[PDB]
Amino acid sequence: DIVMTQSPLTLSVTIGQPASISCKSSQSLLYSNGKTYLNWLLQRPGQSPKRLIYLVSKLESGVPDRFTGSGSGTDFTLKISRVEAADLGVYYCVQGTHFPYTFGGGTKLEILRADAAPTVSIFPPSSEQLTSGGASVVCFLNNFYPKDINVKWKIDGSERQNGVLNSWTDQDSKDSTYSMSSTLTLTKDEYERHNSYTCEATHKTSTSPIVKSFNRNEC
Amino acid sequence: AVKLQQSGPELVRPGTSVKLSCKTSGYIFTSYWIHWLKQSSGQGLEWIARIYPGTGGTYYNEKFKGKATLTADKSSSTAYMQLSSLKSEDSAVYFCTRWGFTTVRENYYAMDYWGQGTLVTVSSAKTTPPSVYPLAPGSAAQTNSMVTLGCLVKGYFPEPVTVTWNSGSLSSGVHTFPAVLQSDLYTLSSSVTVPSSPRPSETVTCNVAHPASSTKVDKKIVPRDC
Ligand SMILES: O=C(O)CNC(=O)CCCP(=O)(O)OCc1ccc([N+](=O)[O-])cc1
Repeated sequence: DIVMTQSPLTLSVTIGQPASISCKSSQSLLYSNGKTYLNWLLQRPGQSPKRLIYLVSKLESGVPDRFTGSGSGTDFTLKISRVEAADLGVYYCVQGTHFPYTFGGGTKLEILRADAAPTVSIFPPSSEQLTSGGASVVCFLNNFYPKDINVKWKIDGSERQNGVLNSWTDQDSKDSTYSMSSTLTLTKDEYERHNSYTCEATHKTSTSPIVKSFNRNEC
Repeated sequence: AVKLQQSGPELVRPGTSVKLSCKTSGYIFTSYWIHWLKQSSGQGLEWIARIYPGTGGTYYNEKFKGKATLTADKSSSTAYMQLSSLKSEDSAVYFCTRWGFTTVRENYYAMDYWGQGTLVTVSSAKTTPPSVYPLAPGSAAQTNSMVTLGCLVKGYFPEPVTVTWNSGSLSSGVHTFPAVLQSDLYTLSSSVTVPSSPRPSETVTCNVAHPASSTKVDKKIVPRDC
């Protein structure tokens, strides 16, 4: 029971700027004792949730003076004055005034950082894999910002071939870059017919520089 | 030092049952309530139940009444939660925590401590061990200053796999990318950037362990001899 509604769904903040997550509730959260049981949780990438503010405005031991708990009636607000890289996470609000304690849907914070070019690394299929009749050429693109980057696979001087699969990581809450791994998986046949394989990376737009490549046979 | 340790990744066939565990240490077990949470996709963060080990008194969120059951073992300081008649809807990550709330009257909050979590996958599909492939560079040399190595854990089910380098004795610089479900089968990879000082000479081993299939694979990343 009780519906907690959070907004925005996600939000980008340039380190140094403030942010305001909102949490509206479906009922009043004031208890007989005149207490309002509303807490704010964090949960950084790869960790469990952690309590930040209890009783609407009470900072927990360790929480920075930059966080501010507030609200009244059914409207609640968490304010961050100066956003630091370490505040990356998915903030949640929990009402404890009515038995079935309920949470908000979380608001994902994204640290807006200055542009940064990646470090490409391409790897030829392992001989071990080739004996099973498949071939996955891997290219690791890491330590970059913004997120969405364009990776191009040019087999034997031409376009793509035999479908690519991509995967990014969470922003580093220490620095604020990303990392992606692009895997080109061809069958043994197709691999054994072409010899030059390249991995280009277009920083958002333009003609793709930042190229790494190897040559089959001559390896 | 307060520590809450949870059970490992469970893979269960529908309709059956599992029992998770939360082992406490560092604090006085029976003097605090232990809460259990569900973090599912879509659904997302639901409060399940709580237990006071001292008196053995429980409280259940109406929505999970008859699905979950809590208990505690005083001697071992371990709390358990049991999930009956599992369904696809039950697959998620469950947490246990020493929330720290007292009573409406004390209105005091002891520092919360959370367990790491337990991935529970309700499925009928057969388990499939991963295929580890050691990926080494070549040509006119690759990664000049720092060299990046890699490991490709291909075609397994279900998640998770636990990739590590030199058994944890190589922690700084590792990158692990999310597994992406392709043909009802996962694939993930990881990189490790080590200076060139220890690449040619000095061993590097990618160790992947697949809990759901009691499997362990050690791949010594070797250079190219051609
Ligand atoms: O139980 C009731 O009937 C009376 N109301 C209360 O006791 C208020 C409880 C305050 P609080 O400790 O915030 O309880 C809600 C609450 C409990 C656990 C949690 N969690 O993340 O584990 C998040 C929220």
